[PDB]
Amino acid sequence: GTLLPRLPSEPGMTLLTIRIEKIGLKDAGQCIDPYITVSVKDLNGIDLTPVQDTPVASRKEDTYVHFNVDIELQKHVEKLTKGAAIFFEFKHYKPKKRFTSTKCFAFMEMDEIKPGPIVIELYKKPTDFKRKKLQLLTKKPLYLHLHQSLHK
Repeated sequence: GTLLPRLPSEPGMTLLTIRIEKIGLKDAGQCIDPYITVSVKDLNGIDLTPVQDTPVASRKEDTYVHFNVDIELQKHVEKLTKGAAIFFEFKHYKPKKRFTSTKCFAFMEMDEIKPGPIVIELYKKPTDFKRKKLQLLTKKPLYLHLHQSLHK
């Protein structure tokens, strides 16, 4: 885990916290030491904030990996450029090849930042930070489950 503390609050500014609940994957339970990397890129796909990594998942299940962890957005909402997008990359350890690979990614755009649950689809690695070319990981209803919290 490389998760950061909530940023210092500001008058009239909003902070966003994103509880990552779970992610569906037809081979969910088979992934070893799985976690997620959360970043925020501009339209050009460049980091607008420091990248964070969630600790390895609490519970796996045949078709679901449970996290139930909170992510603090490292920049106030009304300070993110219009083209920003928040990326979630599912990473796991490949037993034989002995390394960590990014299996898929899900992303949400500025205009999708609102309180309440939100389910995002999953796209095939390699992650496209400009999100211009996408291959759906599975038409199956196995998604990424998040809940968003907007402060002040």
